[PDB]
Amino acid sequence: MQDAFTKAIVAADLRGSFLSEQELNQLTNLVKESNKRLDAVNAITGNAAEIISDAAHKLFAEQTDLIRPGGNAYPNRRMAACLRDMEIILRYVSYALLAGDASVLEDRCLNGLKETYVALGTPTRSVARAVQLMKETAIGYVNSPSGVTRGDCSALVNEAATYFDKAAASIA
Amino acid sequence: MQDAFTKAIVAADLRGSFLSEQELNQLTNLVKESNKRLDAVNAITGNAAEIISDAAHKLFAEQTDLIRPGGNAYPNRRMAACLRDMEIILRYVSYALLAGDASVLEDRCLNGLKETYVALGTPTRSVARAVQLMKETAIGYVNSPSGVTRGDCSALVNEAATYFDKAAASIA
Amino acid sequence: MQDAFTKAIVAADLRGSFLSEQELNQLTNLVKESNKRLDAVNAITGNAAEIISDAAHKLFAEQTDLIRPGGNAYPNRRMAACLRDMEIILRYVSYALLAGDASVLEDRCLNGLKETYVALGTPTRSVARAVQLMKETAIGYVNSPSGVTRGDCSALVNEAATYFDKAAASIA
Amino acid sequence: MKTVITEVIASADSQGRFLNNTELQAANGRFQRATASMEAARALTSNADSLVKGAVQEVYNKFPYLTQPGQMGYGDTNQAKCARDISHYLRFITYSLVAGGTGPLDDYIVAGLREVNRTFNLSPSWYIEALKHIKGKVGSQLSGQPLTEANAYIDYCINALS
Amino acid sequence: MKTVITEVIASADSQGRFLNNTELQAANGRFQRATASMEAARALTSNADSLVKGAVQEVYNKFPYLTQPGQMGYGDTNQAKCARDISHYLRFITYSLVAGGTGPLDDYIVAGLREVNRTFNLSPSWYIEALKHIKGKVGSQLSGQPLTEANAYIDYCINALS
Amino acid sequence: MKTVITEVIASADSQGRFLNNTELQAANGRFQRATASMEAARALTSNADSLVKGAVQEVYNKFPYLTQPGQMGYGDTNQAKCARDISHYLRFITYSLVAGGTGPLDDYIVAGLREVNRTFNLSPSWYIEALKHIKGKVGSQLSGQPLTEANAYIDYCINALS
Amino acid sequence: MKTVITEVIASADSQGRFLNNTELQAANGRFQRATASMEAARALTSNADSLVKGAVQEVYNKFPYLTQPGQMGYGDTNQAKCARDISHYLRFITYSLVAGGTGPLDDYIVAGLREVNRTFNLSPSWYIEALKHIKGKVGSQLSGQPLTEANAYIDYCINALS
Amino acid sequence: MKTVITEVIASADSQGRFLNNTELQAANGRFQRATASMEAARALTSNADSLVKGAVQEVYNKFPYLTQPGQMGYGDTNQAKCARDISHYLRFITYSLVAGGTGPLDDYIVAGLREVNRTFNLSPSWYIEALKHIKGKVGSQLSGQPLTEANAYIDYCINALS
Amino acid sequence: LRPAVGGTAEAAAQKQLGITAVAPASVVELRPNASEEDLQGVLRAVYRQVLGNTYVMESERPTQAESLLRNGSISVREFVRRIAKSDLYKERFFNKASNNRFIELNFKHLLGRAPYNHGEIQEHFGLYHKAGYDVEIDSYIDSDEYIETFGENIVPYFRGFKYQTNQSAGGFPRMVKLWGGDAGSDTDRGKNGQRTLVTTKDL
Ligand SMILES: *[C@H](C)[C@H]1/C(=C/c2[nH]c(/C=C3N=C(/C=C4\NC(=O)C(CC)=C4C)C(C)=C\3CCC(=O)O)c(CCC(=O)O)c2C)NC(=O)[C@@H]1C
Ligand SMILES: *[C@H](C)[C@H]1/C(=C/c2[nH]c(/C=C3N=C(/C=C4\NC(=O)C(CC)=C4C)C(C)=C\3CCC(=O)O)c(CCC(=O)O)c2C)NC(=O)[C@@H]1C
Ligand SMILES: *[C@H](C)[C@H]1/C(=C/c2[nH]c(/C=C3N=C(/C=C4\NC(=O)C(CC)=C4C)C(C)=C\3CCC(=O)O)c(CCC(=O)O)c2C)NC(=O)[C@@H]1C
Ligand SMILES: *[C@H](C)[C@H]1/C(=C/c2[nH]c(/C=C3N=C(/C=C4\NC(=O)C(CC)=C4C)C(C)=C\3CCC(=O)O)c(CCC(=O)O)c2C)NC(=O)[C@@H]1C
Ligand SMILES: *[C@H](C)[C@H]1/C(=C/c2[nH]c(/C=C3N=C(/C=C4\NC(=O)C(CC)=C4C)C(C)=C\3CCC(=O)O)c(CCC(=O)O)c2C)NC(=O)[C@@H]1C
Ligand SMILES: *[C@H](C)[C@H]1/C(=C/c2[nH]c(/C=C3N=C(/C=C4\NC(=O)C(CC)=C4C)C(C)=C\3CCC(=O)O)c(CCC(=O)O)c2C)NC(=O)[C@@H]1C
Ligand SMILES: *[C@H](C)[C@H]1/C(=C/c2[nH]c(/C=C3N=C(/C=C4\NC(=O)C(CC)=C4C)C(C)=C\3CCC(=O)O)c(CCC(=O)O)c2C)NC(=O)[C@@H]1C
Ligand SMILES: *[C@H](C)[C@H]1/C(=C/c2[nH]c(/C=C3N=C(/C=C4\NC(=O)C(CC)=C4C)C(C)=C\3CCC(=O)O)c(CCC(=O)O)c2C)NC(=O)[C@@H]1C
Ligand SMILES: *[C@H](C)[C@H]1/C(=C/c2[nH]c(/C=C3N=C(/C=C4\NC(=O)C(CC)=C4C)C(C)=C\3CCC(=O)O)c(CCC(=O)O)c2C)NC(=O)[C@@H]1C
Ligand SMILES: *[C@H](C)[C@H]1/C(=C/c2[nH]c(/C=C3N=C(/C=C4\NC(=O)C(CC)=C4C)C(C)=C\3CCC(=O)O)c(CCC(=O)O)c2C)NC(=O)[C@@H]1C
Ligand SMILES: *[C@H](C)[C@H]1/C(=C/c2[nH]c(/C=C3N=C(/C=C4\NC(=O)C(CC)=C4C)C(C)=C\3CCC(=O)O)c(CCC(=O)O)c2C)NC(=O)[C@@H]1C
Ligand SMILES: *[C@H](C)[C@H]1/C(=C/c2[nH]c(/C=C3N=C(/C=C4\NC(=O)C(CC)=C4C)C(C)=C\3CCC(=O)O)c(CCC(=O)O)c2C)NC(=O)[C@@H]1C
Repeated sequence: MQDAFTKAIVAADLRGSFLSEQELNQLTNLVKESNKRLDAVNAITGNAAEIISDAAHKLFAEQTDLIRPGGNAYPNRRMAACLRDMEIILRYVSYALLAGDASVLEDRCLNGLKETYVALGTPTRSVARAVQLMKETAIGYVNSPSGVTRGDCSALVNEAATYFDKAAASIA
Repeated sequence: MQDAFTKAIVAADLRGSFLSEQELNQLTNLVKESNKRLDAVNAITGNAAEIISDAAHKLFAEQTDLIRPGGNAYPNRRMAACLRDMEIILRYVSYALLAGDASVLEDRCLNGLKETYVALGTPTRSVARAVQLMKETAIGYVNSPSGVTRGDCSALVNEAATYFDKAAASIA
Repeated sequence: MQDAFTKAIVAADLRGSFLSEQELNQLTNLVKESNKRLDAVNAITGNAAEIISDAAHKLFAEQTDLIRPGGNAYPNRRMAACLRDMEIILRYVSYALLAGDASVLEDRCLNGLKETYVALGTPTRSVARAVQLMKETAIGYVNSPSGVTRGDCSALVNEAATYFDKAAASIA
Repeated sequence: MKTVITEVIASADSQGRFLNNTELQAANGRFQRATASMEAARALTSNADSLVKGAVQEVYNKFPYLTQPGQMGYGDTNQAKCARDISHYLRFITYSLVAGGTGPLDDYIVAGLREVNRTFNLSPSWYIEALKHIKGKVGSQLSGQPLTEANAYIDYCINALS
Repeated sequence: MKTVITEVIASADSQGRFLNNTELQAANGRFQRATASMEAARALTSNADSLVKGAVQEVYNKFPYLTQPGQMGYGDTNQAKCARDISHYLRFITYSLVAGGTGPLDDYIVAGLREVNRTFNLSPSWYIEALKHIKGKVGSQLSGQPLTEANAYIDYCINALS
Repeated sequence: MKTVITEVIASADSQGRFLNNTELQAANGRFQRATASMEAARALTSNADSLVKGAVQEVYNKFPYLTQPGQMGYGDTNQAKCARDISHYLRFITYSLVAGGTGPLDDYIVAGLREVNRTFNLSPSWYIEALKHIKGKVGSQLSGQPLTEANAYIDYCINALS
Repeated sequence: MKTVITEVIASADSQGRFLNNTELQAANGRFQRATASMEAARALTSNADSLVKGAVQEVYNKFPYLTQPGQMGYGDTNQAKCARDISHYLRFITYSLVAGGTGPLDDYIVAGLREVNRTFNLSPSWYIEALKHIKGKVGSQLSGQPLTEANAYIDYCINALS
Repeated sequence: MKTVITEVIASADSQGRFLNNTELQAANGRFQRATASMEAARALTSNADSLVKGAVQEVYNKFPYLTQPGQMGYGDTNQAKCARDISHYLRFITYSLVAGGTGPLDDYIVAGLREVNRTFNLSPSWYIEALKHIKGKVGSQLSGQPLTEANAYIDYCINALS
Repeated sequence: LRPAVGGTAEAAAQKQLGITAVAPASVVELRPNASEEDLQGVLRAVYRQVLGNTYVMESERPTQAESLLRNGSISVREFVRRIAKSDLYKERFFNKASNNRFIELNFKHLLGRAPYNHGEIQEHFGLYHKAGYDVEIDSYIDSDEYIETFGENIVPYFRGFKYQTNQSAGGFPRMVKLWGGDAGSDTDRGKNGQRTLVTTKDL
């Protein structure tokens, strides 16, 4: 697995050099913002069940066809599998946000996913829409945690957004 | 696994409809002929060793090549494998006849068989000829009265014939 | 597994009561001394290879029989196994010192160790002597760490001593 | 889907054996039951519209709060989803009657039921109340062995929800 | 021993589930067949001495050399062992009829048969000829579904020997 | 019980390795958090009697039907068991604060929760309403990092019920 | 690479669980230690040329024979490879300080070390001699918690060589 | 196939070792035996036509019934297949002598033998009688260590048939 | 020069315990382009390990499964999973036995070791009751322990009787209670039937 720190080391190793002061500076800034990052990871885990539920309700209102007979979310077995998938993707995005690197998301969740979905006949664009709906809910929780000290979390929100976006682009 | 009843249900489910009276009638007819069907399945099982033996004797008389050195049924290890395959195909045809649907034959026995034979260098056309020889023997046994109440079994015989034919066409 | 905190909770649960202020105070004291504890665990880990080596040298000088032909530490296969065992026991003592509770040592290392040794024909008293030799080396490292803030570590040293003593008493 | 016929075939295949009299006797038992099961299935199908309407109303009578605003029973979409769900239950019961196994019910309804109901906050008790209403009305419509067949598949659902 | 009843219970236990209508339908099939199976079993038991003696003589007619000196059929002990073996076959066939499965035959006769026959140099063809003789005589004694049951268990043995 | 300390030790043991700086850094994080966690735990313990009373009343206000006769809220024994259950929740939250992991909550409450609630027909929604009531009152009592710790353990329960 | 952060994520993934306060506490410990670890890493980087030169000379003083002709210390290529190897060790120590785990050292140096050293006939004692020299010089440069961090990673190497 | 050389290589490969003196000593045993084995193989090859003719006639003498009509010995096709089969046995015996193992016999004849013989109703006793005839004639042709080698491979076949 | 008084030979302990053939158990791997001789070796090894040195008559041999293994359609790991889900396995080890006895039988057969704690019993008994037999058997075959040790081509072998990394100390005495000897078996066909060798009291 990789994290932001580990990624910098691997680059420096290929050059065969001691980490540069510029590289060090980036890492120092990551440590400086680490408290905010921890708060963001907390927000997703604390609201995880709500995020998935809220997304699911929106998806099935948007796409009635999936829940009708012949749809990929019919019957109960398939609906259950769909909810499981959403939870897995959210788990890996939260992991990536703690790590500060999308590698864990790519290597464990995203690799092979499009091929699997095509074989199953699952509609990838709908899966991607579900990931976007989860993103909007999740980002809201990150943006509005209760009793956290007021500050600018914009960079962390953007980073979260990219991980969601990567997942969506891979899936579709 | 699937059977004739289960197949009708699956179709109705995709329509999201209660089974139609016409669909019900077809299934009722299957129940009406079920005693005859059970007799036919019994005939294959009861004469299974004879069916394979009779086929094998005819095959090796017809095609001297297979039993000569350099032939695919030489030496004893290969000949044993050949006899095993004949028994497996007959088993699955009998399963299909009880089910009333060819799926079990197609999903387990038939899938990938031609590719396997081609890789091995087994001659597929000979395998197909073996399945046709088995068919003629098996049909005779179902046709024989055998201390069973005499009736018209022609539809069951035709259905059995198709299952044999599917197997032969897949392999060929 | 169990640690000092976990042990207190389990007790209070059986009473079905909230942890009492006195019980809380005990836990607070463990947190207050936690830096010293971390330094002690570091001392064992940092000197682990030396601890085992110094013990082994002393053991084989004390008991020449083990290394003579027919001895339990003769030949190389047995000698290797002996050194492996010493390292395992040291590992578990270090685990227990971080936990602040002997349970991990008792549950995973100590239970069935004596039985194993008796079945093998390994002399348990010599194993116990090895654990005592390791203790003297280890405690020296804990008592004289390099660059650490000068303080009284005596309570932690006594705790380490007890874990070694438990192991010796079980084995013998 | 698990049916008597698929189960015997699957067993034989696992042992790598031809079907023997043991299997064929089981198969015969399915075909004898079939006449009662088909009669049940026809009655449930014929009265399915009325059965669903009464079942939904019973839920609203048993739990008056649901109908009040801000509750799951309130509003057309919610009420429509209720009628749809009860209809699903009936449909899979009739399928199971005709199939000669609980397999249709197991694959379509029972698998994943708990996870789905949790996520969508659907109470098992609503479904149970509707199925029990149906069971009472079916009892009026059917008698003897048809009734026994019907009751078994309705009871299977009730126990799975329970 | 494999019977319809043991097999359904075993399946349920493997799934860890209470027996459902699928299993009970199978069970009903066993209990209905039982009347025909019992009729067969009684008839085979009543004629068992005559069936065995004819069966043994048929083997000696089909293979005349066995009776000649220096051959497996020759001598009282050898001939006695023949009658014992055929009697075992009949006994396990009637047991299978009553049990409602091939399990009695499978556990007592079929397992180890090939190894035993090889070691003792007992030809499967002798047994098969005896069983075929029995099948002919049974056909005279029984008719319809009794006859069908009898023939199936005799055929199972013949295929296992083959 | 999962705590930071048990988890680092378990990892080391699984790899069969001595504890290293990686583990010790993790361990240091638990011991630094401990002061805020203890402060939360003391405050929850001090107001636990009042927290439980308000939480129980909130459930009855949120679901008025329960209080009516023939319902789970009705009667002294039922109401007593409510107060007992909420008390248990609080107790295991304070234990988790002191332990430095969710392990106490996981082993005592979360494991088996769904099966128990199903059998006894106890709604997850009642508990969730009570926990949310507590969360609001805790917010008044605590601030900053103590508050953050408290909120995390309350949230864990809410998600487990959800 | 094993770091505090990767290890907590790996544990969570193995259980298939969301990250909880237990994991986040561990993570907090890594980020707090980072200030001391960075200070160590900067000091080792600044004095890396001097540290390596002295370390190589110390090995030649501790084992005078190496420098004599026909010995592995003798000759420019051999001496150059010495300086390269000590430099590698220092580089991976600074990487481990910044990464917040022993993982950089484990993946690049420790895995395969024994096999490589055997084949190329490189004594662990020469490396250990150099590392111990470095440890003494670092002790002059750093104090307190920075020093403790530095010492831990040099000690890890020494134990792995031992 | 199985030979001394393949077996030593297989053992070494399983342990993942280079071949040692232990293996090479075994190999030397095979190469020394080769002179006797070759002499046997040449003698069996020279008399193979006569050996087969006598062997087939012996079978007909030992079991006179086979020659009678409606029996396996009767007819040109049947008699030709007999001579073919015995010839195969000789060919695989000479191959085994040259190979320095029973592997040629094992792969061509012994594998699948029982199943083939069952299906085609070929008695092991006919083959055994032919092999024993050959063994007697070989004894006249060969002496000493050649004879020992020959006898071992003929005996291997006899035991496999038995 | 003088020998040790006690003076056992290396291997003495193994000799005394009767674990001399299994303490360092030989490892059999199915290799690519395997000969027929080589495949038969693997099958023997599988039946011995997975069925607990119980006899398998020729009627019971799977045959179709072996067809796949010979083809390369399945791996040794898949073959082992088919045998464990088969009625050959179920009849011996599952139908007569209790869960407690079944679980420890599975560890010995599939993992090659004894159960390390009562938590392993708790986990596998829980799985069975929620998901039945096949899910249970899958757990052992689809476990990091399985996958790291045996992987795909290696037949399971006895790991107990030697120190394994996460082993508890109780692990070696427990393997001694599970091992009857070379001639031992885990056979249903006894006077007492299938009883628990490793009690809860032990765990
Ligand atoms: C929900 C948003 C949509 C949906 C989902 C859906 N998925 C499946 C089946 C599978 N999904 C996966 C995906 C994963 N498994 C993993 O381990 C990971 C991470 C690596 C993912 C994301 C897999 C492997 C399967 C196949 C096997 C299984 O079911 O577990 C289904 C079922 C497919 C079917 O029809 O049988 C469904 C329905 N489909 C929708 O309608 C939503 C838009
Ligand atoms: C961003 C998502 C929102 C936000 C974040 C924010 N957090 C802090 C301060 C702190 N965050 C924590 C929290 C933790 N540290 C840990 O170790 C853990 C897990 C055990 C957590 C959850 C801490 C300790 C602090 C510092 C002390 C404090 O409470 O202030 C800030 C303040 C500045 C900073 O950079 O730390 C901010 C801005 N605030 C928002 O408004 C966003 C919605
Ligand atoms: C007999 C009529 C013909 C014949 C057969 C033959 N088959 C093989 C080898 C294999 N055959 C199969 C086929 C199956 N395996 C299955 O499980 C199923 C059902 C799903 C079938 C039908 C397989 C997999 C093999 C390969 C593995 C094995 O050898 O057992 C051979 C052997 C070829 C070889 O060189 O190995 C033979 C000879 N050959 C003929 O000539 C007949 C016409
Ligand atoms: C068709 C292949 C041949 C044929 C069949 C035939 N069978 C019957 C009647 C019955 N057959 C059975 C047989 C079974 N029922 C079972 O439960 C089992 C397995 C345990 C078997 C094998 C039974 C019970 C009957 C009914 C009683 C009877 O003997 O009549 C008929 C008559 C019509 C009917 O469907 O009942 C016929 C025509 N007849 C032929 O001549 C074909 C060659
Ligand atoms: C060294 C101080 C002494 C010594 C040791 C020795 N041990 C063995 C063999 C084994 N040691 C163990 C012990 C453990 N297993 C566990 O689970 C634990 C902790 C949880 C331990 C410490 C085991 C299981 C074995 C058997 C497996 C194996 O041999 O690898 C031997 C070898 C005995 C033999 O003849 O094989 C020896 C020599 N012996 C001495 O002389 C010292 C006093
Ligand atoms: C006792 C074994 C010997 C000893 C220990 C000792 N340590 C300190 C102080 C500190 N110890 C550390 C070290 C760590 N904190 C961590 O997070 C880790 C692992 C990542 C370690 C190893 C720290 C941070 C401190 C405080 C800062 C400082 O350097 O002082 C003391 C002082 C008292 C105290 O712990 O508060 C002592 C006594 N020193 C001895 O004299 C014993 C022989
Ligand atoms: C009737 C007793 C109550 C009620 C029900 C209601 N149901 C839903 C939503 C769903 N119900 C199902 C059920 C099924 N879908 C299937 O595939 C099957 C098996 C074939 C069944 C039984 C599902 C999965 C959903 C959720 C997805 C969807 O909307 O289609 C709702 C809405 C749930 C929500 O809030 O999203 C309702 C309200 N309505 C009433 O009035 C009664 C209280
Ligand atoms: C009758 C067709 C021919 C014949 C038979 C005969 N049998 C034996 C010896 C054995 N027969 C059996 C068979 C069984 N034992 C069982 O337990 C069962 C299942 C319940 C059967 C059917 C066995 C095992 C033996 C060998 C050991 C024994 O003696 O009991 C012989 C004697 C062979 C010998 O030399 O041992 C004979 C001759 N006798 C005839 O004349 C017919 C040709
Ligand atoms: C309160 C919100 C509502 C309510 C509750 C109520 N609970 C029960 C029964 C049980 N509650 C539990 C819960 C726990 N037991 C534990 O061991 C733990 C973990 C430490 C918890 C959280 C259990 C197990 C039971 C069932 C068995 C028992 O009686 O102890 C009841 C009675 C249930 C019944 O069906 O009789 C009630 C009513 N009461 C109210 O008024 C609220 C609506
Ligand atoms: C210095 C203490 C002594 C010395 C050393 C010396 N080293 C080599 C060769 C190698 N050193 C390594 C070590 C590493 N390679 C890596 O990738 C890493 C991890 C990142 C390390 C630490 C390797 C693998 C080699 C061999 C390959 C190569 O030649 O590059 C040599 C030459 C080896 C030989 O056998 O000739 C020497 C001499 N030189 C001195 O003067 C000291 C005694
Ligand atoms: C001679 C002692 C008796 C006899 C023999 C006979 N054999 C067959 C048929 C087969 N013989 C074999 C044997 C082999 N095939 C091989 O590949 C090998 C190894 C390389 C051997 C030894 C086989 C497989 C057959 C069956 C297929 C075929 O016909 O080739 C028969 C005909 C069997 C039948 O009934 O179809 C006969 C008669 N003939 C005699 O006169 C003796 C009694
Ligand atoms: C309920 C009426 C009483 C009760 C039950 C109880 N049981 C356990 C634990 C176990 N129970 C079993 C039982 C079985 N093993 C089998 O093989 C079978 C038949 C197939 C059964 C029924 C087992 C194996 C366990 C231990 C493993 C496990 O816990 O999963 C407990 C838990 C006790 C504990 O401390 O672990 C309990 C509570 N206890 C009561 O108080 C009731 C009166």
